[PDB]
Amino acid sequence: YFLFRPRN
Amino acid sequence: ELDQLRQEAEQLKNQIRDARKACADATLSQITNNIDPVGRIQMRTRRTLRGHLAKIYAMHWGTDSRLLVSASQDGKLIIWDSYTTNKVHAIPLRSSWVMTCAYAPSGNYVACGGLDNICSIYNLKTREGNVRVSRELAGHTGYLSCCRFLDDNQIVTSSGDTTCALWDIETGQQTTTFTGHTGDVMSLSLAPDTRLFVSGACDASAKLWDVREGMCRQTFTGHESDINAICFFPNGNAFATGSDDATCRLFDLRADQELMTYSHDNIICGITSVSFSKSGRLLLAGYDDFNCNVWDALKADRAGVLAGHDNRVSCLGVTDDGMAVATGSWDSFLKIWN
Amino acid sequence: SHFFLPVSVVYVPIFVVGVIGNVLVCLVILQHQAMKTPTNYYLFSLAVSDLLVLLLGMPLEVYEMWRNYPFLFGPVGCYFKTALFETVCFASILSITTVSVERYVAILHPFRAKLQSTRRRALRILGIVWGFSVLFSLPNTSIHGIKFHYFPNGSGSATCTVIKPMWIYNFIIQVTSFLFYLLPMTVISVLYYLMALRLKKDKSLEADEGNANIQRPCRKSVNKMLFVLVLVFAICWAPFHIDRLFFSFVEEWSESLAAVFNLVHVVSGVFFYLSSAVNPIIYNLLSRRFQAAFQNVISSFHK
Amino acid sequence: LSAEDKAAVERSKMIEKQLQKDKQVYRRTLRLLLLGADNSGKSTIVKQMRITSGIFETKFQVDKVNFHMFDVGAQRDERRKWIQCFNDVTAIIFVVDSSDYNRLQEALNDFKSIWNNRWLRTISVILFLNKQDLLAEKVLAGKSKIEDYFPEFARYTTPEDATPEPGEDPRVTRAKYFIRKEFVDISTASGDGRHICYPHFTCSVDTENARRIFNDCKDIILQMNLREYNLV
Amino acid sequence: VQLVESGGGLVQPGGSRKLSCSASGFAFSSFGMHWVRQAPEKGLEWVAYISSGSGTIYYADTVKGRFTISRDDPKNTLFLQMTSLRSEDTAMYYCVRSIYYYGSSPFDFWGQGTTLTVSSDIVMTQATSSVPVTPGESVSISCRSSKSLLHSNGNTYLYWFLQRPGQSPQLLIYRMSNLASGVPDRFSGSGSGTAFTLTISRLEAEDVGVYYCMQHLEYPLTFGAGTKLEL
Amino acid sequence: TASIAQARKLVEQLKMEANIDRIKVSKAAADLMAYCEAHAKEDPLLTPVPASEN
Repeated sequence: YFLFRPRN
Repeated sequence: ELDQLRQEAEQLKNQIRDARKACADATLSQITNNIDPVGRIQMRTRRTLRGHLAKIYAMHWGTDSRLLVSASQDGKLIIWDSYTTNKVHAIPLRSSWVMTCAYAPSGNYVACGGLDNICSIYNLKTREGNVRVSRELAGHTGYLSCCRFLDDNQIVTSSGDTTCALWDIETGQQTTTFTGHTGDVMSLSLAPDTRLFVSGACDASAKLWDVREGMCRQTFTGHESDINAICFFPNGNAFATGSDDATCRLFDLRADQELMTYSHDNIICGITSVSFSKSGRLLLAGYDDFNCNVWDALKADRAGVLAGHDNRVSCLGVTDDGMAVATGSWDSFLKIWN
Repeated sequence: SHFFLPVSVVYVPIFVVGVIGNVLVCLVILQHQAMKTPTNYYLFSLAVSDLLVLLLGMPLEVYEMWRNYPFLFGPVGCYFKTALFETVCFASILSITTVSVERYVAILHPFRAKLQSTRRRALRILGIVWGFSVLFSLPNTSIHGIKFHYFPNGSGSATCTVIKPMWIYNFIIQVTSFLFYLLPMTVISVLYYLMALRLKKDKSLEADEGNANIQRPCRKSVNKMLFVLVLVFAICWAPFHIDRLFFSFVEEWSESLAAVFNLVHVVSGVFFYLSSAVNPIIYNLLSRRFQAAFQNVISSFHK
Repeated sequence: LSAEDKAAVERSKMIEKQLQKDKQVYRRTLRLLLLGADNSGKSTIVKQMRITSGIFETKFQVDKVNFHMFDVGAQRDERRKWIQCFNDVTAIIFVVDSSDYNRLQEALNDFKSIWNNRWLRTISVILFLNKQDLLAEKVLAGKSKIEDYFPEFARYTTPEDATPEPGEDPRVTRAKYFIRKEFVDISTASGDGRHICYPHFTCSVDTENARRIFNDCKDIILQMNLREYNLV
Repeated sequence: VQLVESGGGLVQPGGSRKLSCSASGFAFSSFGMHWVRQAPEKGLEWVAYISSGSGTIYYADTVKGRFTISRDDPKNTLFLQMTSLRSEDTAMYYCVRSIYYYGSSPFDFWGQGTTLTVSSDIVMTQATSSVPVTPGESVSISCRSSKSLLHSNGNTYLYWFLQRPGQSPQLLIYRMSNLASGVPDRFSGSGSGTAFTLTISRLEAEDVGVYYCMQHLEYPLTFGAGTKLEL
Repeated sequence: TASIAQARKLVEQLKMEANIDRIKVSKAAADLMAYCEAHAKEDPLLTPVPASEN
């Protein structure tokens, strides 16, 4: 389980 | 008659050629071979004058070499305080296409002219405080190329009509008209004694004139080009020329021939302005290639380059005290080098 | 850390190309004043924006692909990263839009363009652009903080994440997508379509004898490049807002949803950074003015 | 900095303010150079643009853009020097008398010298083939025939794409298009795309000449914008 | 060239009055203009300044707030609106033009003046209030300053003025050694960084009057007490 | 009339130019070199002056 984060 | 006169003229030309050749005991490059080289001359831009809107066609120094007039095709003359970079005066012209300007040696007047064919003499010392036209000297049937003051009342002019003229400013009339070149006269330089002056024209010749009466005492005839620039050696015994064959040539008024040719194979661009340093060792030439080159007037070697301009170097002049070199260019900037 | 190698492999070419291109632009525009014209101010601002995007995002992205949880800076750095990234992205978008408007006026109102074109106007418009860029960055910055997986139980992990509630973030992202991708794309497309129409016509279309002698030689390249510019903007910036909206919309991440989002993020990153890589190529390079200026500058270096 | 030095700086800045006010006018005015032999109707164009002095600044305005038109009226035959001043002009308006066939070759060589000049190379030429009424009368009357001066007129067909006006006699059209073709042929060689020619058949009575210059300048500025804005 | 001041007359203490000066015969806009007062039977005293284009305004500490100086370039008129006039403000007020560029001659023209009747700075000392002399003699009027007027740029900012009986002051020497237009070469300036001397080399009947020194280094412009020459 | 008059003017001008006295180029070069040597010290461009004297 891995999540990139929305390039804010 | 005509063919006899032509034969006489050709024989006289051969006589002049023979006399000049007979005077060629040695070359300047031989005599100056022993003298120490000038070394590299790394002049740097000490001031940049940002005032003009359009191309800077001409500039001239004051005799108290701090003030500096410059002309541009936008119809302005700006009197510059070189030390402070301040603008002393901005003179609106009635003709946009000013090709030459001059500062009177007294500093009281500034002349300018161009395609208008009118030498407009401006009074800087009016009691009204504004700068005002004193005279609109009219008489040339062609564009003015150069103007130089002899005094507050005498201004010599060169024009595309092939003739130079000496003007009485008060009268507004030509005191003497100098019998024409074959082509447009492009450059003038008054001798330091102000009795002689030399003129360069679009025919590949430069003519030494006597101001007292208009006789071309000597004609110098080596060039493959139009003489865009002319300047007297500081002692008045020699004068340098510049032309669109990319060569400057140093002529001697007493040997009546070219002493030295300043040329380098990498220079294909024409020469737009020429001026000496106070001592005469440095000959500064402006070029269409946006550069100004410093030449060892004796050794003929290139001593350095002034590289700051981004368009045709248009005019350059060395202060009477030799402190600084001004260089105007079509980029609308004057850069002072020292 | 699944994607680090294959994604870095494709990022590095984009990074090198974009850095070289934008540095070339920033050099040439300054190296000689014949290039210092008002439109080159807009293009220089775009080059700066794209260079900043590359340098500020590309390294941190590969770093977080190397290891995600240990985020580095601490609160001040989260605000700086978020705000600067948003500002440079909005700045690039608005520079594209202002270049488009200036070209439109230059083609359909050439006299107006020559008369209004001044460095004062250029710098004023750049100021407005960057002002909006920093201003509209603040709403998205304010909702960003540090999340922790630290507990008082006794038995770091400080990722830079949206801390304030997700619905406001979704509102922010939707409004930003509308104002900074949909309206800009509409403006750019309409303006360049009208430019292509005007460059097809001549003499108000009264040229009964034809215009192929003058118009077509330019039109042939001009219409292709206009299509290229509009498509580059749309295709490269769509994935960016796509990934932002994707994260903002979902309420609880299933593992399959997370995997598909990660793939979307990788693809979006490659397209988005290809944006900043190709912008100098299509806006400054591949143009005769810049080619001539570049040759002149290289010759000046070749002294 | 002394009080007087500060006041001098203030005077300098007030000169700079005036210079900016003049820079606005300088940028907002389009410069045009009007060339043409004494046979050309350039003087009549100047007089009908009724919206020893070597330069004649003529000013007129069309659709709220200001044009300054310069005629060098009292200067010597040679121009290789004073023509250098006129780079950075929007266009050169070259007027040639299309009727006097004897002078057409001289006009062609003058156009060549203008087109191939080192400094003008970036400057477009608006080419007014003037006195078309006289050309019509002359070719209709047949008293003088272009073939005698230009042999290739015997083998020149009217271009199939031409768009003659109503009432055009075929010979008038053919002659005028041959003259235009000669000038355009001089223009297309060595053009290099940086500058282009805009031929116009005109009569000095025609009031539309101002619109012709307006449209041609609009196109010239459009190309300059294409290059300046990196579109090409 | 003319400067005709108007607005004088009787004003009760604490009142307000506006002086005016109609400039004609010169480019009013290009000249910075000065108001200089002269208390009855006393020396000159600087009042106010307004530069070309009104970009710079200075006032004497004696008049700050009370007086406001303004100009109307299209009407070629200079104004000095006075408020809360004190008895010490009674004086003849001269409108004075000045133009500032390299080689300019500030204070080169003074208006005829208008009379107003009511009801750390550099100090200049003139050694003598009066000097008896007859034509043909040489007179060396002397001056001294509390601070060296020789600025780093090489200018010694000392001005000299001659006020003949009933006339407004006339500029003689603007920098300590530069002679004004229309002034005979008989007048010759000289000085050191702190002590100065005006030599009238061959006196004439036209030379009798009060000679005032002035400094233009710092802004409160301070005149000397004035050295009178008497036949 | 005018053509042969111009030719006569040219002939006379060439005559007066031919009659001038001319010194050897060696002496002229020596004189220019002497002037350059004599005034070398007074040329700020040839020998840069200290920064305090600009």
